[PDB]
Amino acid sequence: LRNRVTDRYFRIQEVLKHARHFRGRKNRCYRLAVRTVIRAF
Amino acid sequence: ARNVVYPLYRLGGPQLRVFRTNFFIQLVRPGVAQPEDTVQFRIPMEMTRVDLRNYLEGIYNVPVAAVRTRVQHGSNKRRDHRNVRIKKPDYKVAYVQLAHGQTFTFPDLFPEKDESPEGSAADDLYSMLEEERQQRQSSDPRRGGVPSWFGL
Amino acid sequence: VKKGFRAAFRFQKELERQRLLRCPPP
Amino acid sequence: KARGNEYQPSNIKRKNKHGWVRRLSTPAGVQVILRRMLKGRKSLSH
Amino acid sequence: GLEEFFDDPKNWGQEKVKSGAAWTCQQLRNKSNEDLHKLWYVLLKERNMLLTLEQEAKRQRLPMPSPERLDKVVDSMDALDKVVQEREDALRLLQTGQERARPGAWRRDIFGRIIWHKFKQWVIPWHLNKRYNRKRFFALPYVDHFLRLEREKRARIKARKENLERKKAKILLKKFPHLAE
Amino acid sequence: IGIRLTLPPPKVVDRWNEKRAMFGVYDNIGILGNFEKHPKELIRGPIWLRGWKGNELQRCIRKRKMVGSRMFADDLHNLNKRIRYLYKHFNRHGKFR
Amino acid sequence: GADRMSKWTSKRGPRSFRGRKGRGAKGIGFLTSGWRFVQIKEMVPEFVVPDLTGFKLKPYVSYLAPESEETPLTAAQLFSEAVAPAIEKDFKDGTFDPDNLEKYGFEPTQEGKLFQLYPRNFLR
Amino acid sequence: KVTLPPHYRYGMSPPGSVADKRKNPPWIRRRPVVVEPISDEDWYLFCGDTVEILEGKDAGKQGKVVQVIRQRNWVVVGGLNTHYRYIGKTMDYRGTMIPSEAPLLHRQVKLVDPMDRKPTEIEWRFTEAGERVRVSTRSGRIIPKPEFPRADGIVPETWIDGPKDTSVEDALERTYVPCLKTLQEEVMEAMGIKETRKYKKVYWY
RNA sequence: GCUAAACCUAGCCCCAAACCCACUCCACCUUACUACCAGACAACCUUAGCCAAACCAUUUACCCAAAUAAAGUAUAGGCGAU
RNA sequence: AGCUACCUAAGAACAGCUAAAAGAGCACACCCGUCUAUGUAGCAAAAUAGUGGGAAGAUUUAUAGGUAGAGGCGACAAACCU
RNA sequence: UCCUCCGCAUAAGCCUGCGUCAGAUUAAAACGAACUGACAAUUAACAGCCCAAUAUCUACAAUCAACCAACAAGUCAUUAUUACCCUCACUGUCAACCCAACACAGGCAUGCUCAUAAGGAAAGGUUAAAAAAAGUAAAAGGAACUCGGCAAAUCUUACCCCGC
Ligand SMILES: [K+]
Ligand SMILES: [K+]
Ligand SMILES: [K+]
Ligand SMILES: [K+]
Ligand SMILES: [K+]
Ligand SMILES: [Mg+2]
Ligand SMILES: [Mg+2]
Ligand SMILES: [Mg+2]
Ligand SMILES: [Mg+2]
Ligand SMILES: [Mg+2]
Ligand SMILES: [Mg+2]
Ligand SMILES: [Mg+2]
Ligand SMILES: [Mg+2]
Ligand SMILES: [Mg+2]
Ligand SMILES: [Mg+2]
Ligand SMILES: [Mg+2]
Ligand SMILES: [Mg+2]
Ligand SMILES: [Mg+2]
Ligand SMILES: [Mg+2]
Ligand SMILES: [Mg+2]
Ligand SMILES: [Mg+2]
Ligand SMILES: [Mg+2]
Ligand SMILES: [Mg+2]
Ligand SMILES: [Mg+2]
Ligand SMILES: [Mg+2]
Ligand SMILES: [Mg+2]
Ligand SMILES: [Mg+2]
Ligand SMILES: [Mg+2]
Ligand SMILES: [Mg+2]
Ligand SMILES: [Mg+2]
Ligand SMILES: [Mg+2]
Repeated sequence: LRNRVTDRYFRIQEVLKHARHFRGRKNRCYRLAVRTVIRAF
Repeated sequence: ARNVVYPLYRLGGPQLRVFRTNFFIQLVRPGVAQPEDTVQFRIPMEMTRVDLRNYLEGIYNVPVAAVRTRVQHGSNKRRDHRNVRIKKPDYKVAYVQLAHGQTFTFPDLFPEKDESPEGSAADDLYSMLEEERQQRQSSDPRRGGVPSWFGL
Repeated sequence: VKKGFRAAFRFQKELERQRLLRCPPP
Repeated sequence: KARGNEYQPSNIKRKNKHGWVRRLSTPAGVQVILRRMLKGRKSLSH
Repeated sequence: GLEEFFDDPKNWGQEKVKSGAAWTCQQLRNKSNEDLHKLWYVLLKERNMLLTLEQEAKRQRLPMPSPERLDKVVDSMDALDKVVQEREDALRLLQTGQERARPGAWRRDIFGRIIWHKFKQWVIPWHLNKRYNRKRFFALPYVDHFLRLEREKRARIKARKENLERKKAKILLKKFPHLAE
Repeated sequence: IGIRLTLPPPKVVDRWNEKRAMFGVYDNIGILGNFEKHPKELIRGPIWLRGWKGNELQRCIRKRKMVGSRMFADDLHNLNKRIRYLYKHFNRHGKFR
Repeated sequence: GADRMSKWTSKRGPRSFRGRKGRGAKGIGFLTSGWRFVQIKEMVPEFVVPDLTGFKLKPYVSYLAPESEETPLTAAQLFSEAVAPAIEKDFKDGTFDPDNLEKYGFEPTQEGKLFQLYPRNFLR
Repeated sequence: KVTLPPHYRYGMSPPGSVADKRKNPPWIRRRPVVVEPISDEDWYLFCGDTVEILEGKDAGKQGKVVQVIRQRNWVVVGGLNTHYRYIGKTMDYRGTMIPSEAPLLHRQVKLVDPMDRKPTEIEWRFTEAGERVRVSTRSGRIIPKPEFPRADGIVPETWIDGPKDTSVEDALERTYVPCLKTLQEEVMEAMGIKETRKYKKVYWY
């Protein structure tokens, strides 16, 4: 049985929704946003 | 004949004879200017100029004075969608010169006059299509695009 | 193509929310 | 001096070195053909 | 003469030339060998003419008039060959009992494969023929492993093909569930 | 990207097909059948796995022992290599000693 | 850098290679001293062409022809049609023996014939 | 000859036409169409049959079968199950609208009982003479196989022999006298060819 | 709004069962796929090493003909690793 | 061993001037690669421009063949063997 | 107008790779086309592909081969008897081309041409900054430069170390 993540889209949106009002690529690129969102929190 | 085994000859043996030959040849129009007495053929690869002389004389009763042959390379340059080379087949060309002053000119096998049939054809589809195109008219510039069907 | 129905269904719900927001019904 | 042009084609050499007859002349060479046959190579030899 | 390489001059430029049927094996089986010998050349001259017209059509970039004419002549000539071959085969069996005209034998080659070796004609006996004796009609033990690998490769291909058919038969029953019977 | 834009075809499961309806029947063949047959004899599958369990190393050893002589050359080579790799892993590597 | 996939032909290789390889044409003689070719008349295939004057069979057959069932000729059918009648007649006459099988057309050996059935020594 | 990939999709246009080559280039790889397997013996629909449409816009209507595509279990019924397409279109002209038939599956049509023009189910049965015939299940009436123009396009009733066509009398004459001689030997005798030199033995190996 | 995105088939995997094995004509061990000439050469012969032994030097499991059990027992071993 | 090292078979090239004897000098073709600049993902995975060494000899070079990695080959640079 | 580095041919290699027609796919730019589809093509006298047996014969280079002088001592030759009445097959023949991943300033044997009768174009347009590259000219001085006269210019003397 091969299992693959099917709802990764929603997992990404949990972080990016908090980064929409950021400047630059860190408002859309998860790798960048997640670090800045943590710092924001 | 081709794709057959030839009986081996030894000194003092019988004459080799072929009864039903499977050599098939096609007379072709020369691509370049040729002498009046020259006739061009594309013959099988295994057919010799000696065979063609006896072949033309025996079957067609054509008196031949000279026969020359060459091997044309078919292009292997084309590529199919898999990038695999497609080989246009190689073929042998023969040049036959007529013997007793005879001349030959390749005939026009597709005359326009004969290709034109005076008798009319009444195909329903073709007639309808031609009729509809002619009947219907083009748009009037002064109507400014307004549909023309309505009588109002 | 990934196996499953839950993620696809969830994405449909979001596509229906966005469609409505683009064209709010009268 | 400049390299890369080590291939100096010669049909005589190519056939003698890697040809069908050469390959079949030794058990090791026959096994070369057998391996290429098993892999399904279109070209078994030069 | 050379005019026999072309169709009747009245047919030049015609869109269609009507033709009869191709000779059938049974119709030709009623004719004598001498008649079949004459018919072969009658069919041959028609074939050369049709091949001539086909090439000129390509040269002129036009469709060949009635292209089925060529297919009929080839079928007729193939049927005539088959009839003549059957008579020779029957005569060989009666007078000799041999099923094939050309001698041959089952042989193992240098690669360990079983092959039908068709014999060739020679003027000297085989034990004196230098080139013939260079050929290896036997396989050494090092070939054994490769034969097994080839057998196992064949078995794998056959196994995949058989399993696929069973899968397809089930996909079929799913789409059409009324084939239980 | 990475998520399908349409719903997949609905999953139709016939819970009362003959296979499901008769699942488990004869699992007590021995207890209720005078022990003439053991339930393990109902197991169908590879000859080296019927009514037996083991880790991957043990399964490999068992298969080579029972059907190694009938295996294809390439398959047996891989099996021998797998047994060697697993022997080194289980006997020599790991957190615990 | 050589093309392994393309057909090996006489157009490829050096002068010595190009002149040794042919295109499948059967030889009709041998080379003598001085590269002088000697053509043997008996080695040249002679086309046996029949006279087609007054021959009534044409390239095609009429479409208004009754269909018939295909029956390939067999050794048994040929024997029944060609050999059996003579054997039956001599049997009734009372003079039949294995010694005379050659009378009915049996050939004990193919050697000594111009056209030998096996090994076949003649061309189509 | 025939060059058809393994999963080639059979369509309305004939294999190899200008429109088939455009639709199915040599590199096309579409999903297979799953077709219910019907044995050649079981197939009961032929060109010329009168069938009733059971599904679609023309449900209940009857028409003649003009084409059968066996690879798709398809029957084309002339003038029914139609849609509209423009033909002969160009940059200037819109073209001529024509009716265009869509194919129907064998289960969407029903052969009509000859006595009563109604949809009937049929079973293949053998006559007393031994001919295989279709039989109306309910009424037991022989549905005769229709007469359709031959694919070659020849009406033999109208056939006139051409200059290169052999006459029936000459084609069906029997000149074969069975003998124990090859064509070569008989032709040598007929043509008076005399060969006295003997063929020497060769070594075969 | 572009570039793109999305898809369900092609087939494949592991078992079971069953031993396995091709063929038109023509060509192909010489420079394979080359119609046709004086030759005569002929097959067998211990796996090694990585690696483990925390180096390494003796030593270090490798289907060999019934699943289980006897048993990791007798026994072998720089009596160490195994 | 189609590059390269060495070898085998049978080939090829070497103007003009000096001396007329030449592993002699000047100097083309040709072989080599001293020095400088340029170039440094270049025209080039070693080149270009100029300047240089040799150029009838232990010369240069086309063709086919030979020696194979526990090895070959080497006017020993631990060179060279795609 | 200006280049000529060449050029033509053979060998080797390559294998249809700027011929026709039809396509607007494209040449490190560009609608001609080397890219696409179709249709054509190289014709033997040149060249390749050779030879009946057995025995027997073959001291005396080449270099204008004549004087002359050599060493490293050399590419070219038969007869005897037997056998043998036959004839012109087969294959190479195209190109703007090969080895270098390239339409690569590199590699590449021989004949002829010795500067051309053959073959070619250094500048897409403009401007005329710096720095950089390749050249030309330079007052007076003339190695004061520099590790060193490197480079350039001119064109020469003597000596030492090492290795004949
Ligand atoms: K462990
Ligand atoms: K160590
Ligand atoms: K070599
Ligand atoms: K080429
Ligand atoms: K370069
Ligand atoms: Mg020629
Ligand atoms: Mg390389
Ligand atoms: Mg070289
Ligand atoms: Mg250790
Ligand atoms: Mg250490
Ligand atoms: Mg070499
Ligand atoms: Mg030498
Ligand atoms: Mg000189
Ligand atoms: Mg000197
Ligand atoms: Mg000098
Ligand atoms: Mg040296
Ligand atoms: Mg040293
Ligand atoms: Mg050193
Ligand atoms: Mg000549
Ligand atoms: Mg030329
Ligand atoms: Mg060089
Ligand atoms: Mg010029
Ligand atoms: Mg320019
Ligand atoms: Mg420039
Ligand atoms: Mg500029
Ligand atoms: Mg100054
Ligand atoms: Mg100073
Ligand atoms: Mg000074
Ligand atoms: Mg200073
Ligand atoms: Mg200087
Ligand atoms: Mg010195």
